Amino acid sequence: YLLTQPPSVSVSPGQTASISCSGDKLDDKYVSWYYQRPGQSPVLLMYQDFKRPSGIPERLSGSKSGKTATLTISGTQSLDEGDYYCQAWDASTGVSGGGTKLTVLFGEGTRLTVLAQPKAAPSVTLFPPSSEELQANKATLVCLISDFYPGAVTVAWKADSSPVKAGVETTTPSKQSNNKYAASSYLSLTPEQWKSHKSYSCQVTHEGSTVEKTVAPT
Amino acid sequence: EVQLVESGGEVKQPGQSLKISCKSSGYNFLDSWIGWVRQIPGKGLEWIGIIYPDDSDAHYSPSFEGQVTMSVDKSISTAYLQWTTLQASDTGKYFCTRLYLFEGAQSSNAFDLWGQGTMILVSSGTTKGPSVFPLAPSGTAALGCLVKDYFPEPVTVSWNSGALTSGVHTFPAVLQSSGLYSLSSVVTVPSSSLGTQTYICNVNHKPSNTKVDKKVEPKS
Amino acid sequence: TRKSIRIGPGQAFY
Repeated sequence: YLLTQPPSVSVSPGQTASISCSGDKLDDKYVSWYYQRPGQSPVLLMYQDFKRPSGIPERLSGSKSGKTATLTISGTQSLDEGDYYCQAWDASTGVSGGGTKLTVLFGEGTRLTVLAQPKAAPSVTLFPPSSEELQANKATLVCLISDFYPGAVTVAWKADSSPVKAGVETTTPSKQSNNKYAASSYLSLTPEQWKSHKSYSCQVTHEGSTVEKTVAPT
Repeated sequence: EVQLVESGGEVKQPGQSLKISCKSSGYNFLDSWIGWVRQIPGKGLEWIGIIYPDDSDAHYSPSFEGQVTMSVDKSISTAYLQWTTLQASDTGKYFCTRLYLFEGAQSSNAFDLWGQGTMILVSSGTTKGPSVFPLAPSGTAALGCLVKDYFPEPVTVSWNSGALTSGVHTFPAVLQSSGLYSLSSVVTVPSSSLGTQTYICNVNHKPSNTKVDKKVEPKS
Repeated sequence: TRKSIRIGPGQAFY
């Protein structure tokens, strides 16, 4: 089987986040929970369904009902933001025999967002191909999305009116020295494509709302 | 202390072989199983296999059996995972870990100890310095530098030699489909002080020892 | 003994 987890979870500061983990065998398999900050290494949080390893605060608690196990964190804080993974095992003697096969499965994880500031709206700065790049037979559209809280965005490009999904590369969001979020998106085209279309647009969609910017050849 | 220490990050080519090291210390290296988990960053964690350093009984994840090999060398208390032949999928941050026997009342197991992770980038891109394009402007304005098609990371961008540190947002870089990178760095400045102040971005990419200076001029 | 791995409640290995 496999472990399923909410790709992301939000709790307001000082409040209780619950993070679930669903597996077809977890009705009878010890779960363990891990922490990971971007760049840093995984930390054991919880093992054997509920057992806090030493040095891990009482405010974190671990339970499992049915095929569902839950990580609970009370008293949440900025210091809790990161990913959290449930793990478990699986065995199976071979029918031909040849022993017992062990497997360690991990959930895919839950980015925990702690809502430390108010919902803010993306600043979008869209740039057109420069003379230099155009003179270099390349063309690049540069969508700068900055200052959104929280930290999710679907991005989209209109080639004139229709979406275009060729030559698109976006960055998974990143915090700032202010503490909102920031990502970039790019559309590659030929100096042809650019020249001929009436316009191109960058279409950011953040928290149930959408906002687009536009450019046309000089 | 109790710690696992791992080899440094490598940039390998598809089809090159590879072998990474996890040295162990603070406990009995042979009595606790060793683990190998992958971080396809932005993506999940991906377990690879376990081995018992005493006898080398292993258990490979059914996705690496055949493409990866785990070994141990006791005299230097070091655990190894190795490829005969790499491939772009084999990319990711490889963490080795230690499986702990929690001799509780009713006993259980889990990974309390972790190496810093070895980073493996599998790609054919060449080392290559970025081309550089003004992102010209049109109460505050945004100008910035397009830093295009370089491999591998990182470039470093400062502005006006290091005079301009305020308003500067240097975005993370994408990995475009070519297997190359681009990032941008925008400054936010006053409109009025545009014909006035001069704005030059500096883009160092040590891998190819490439420094570029680019004056960002308003268009018209 | 130092090699065993308990998957979960009731099932024991090595």
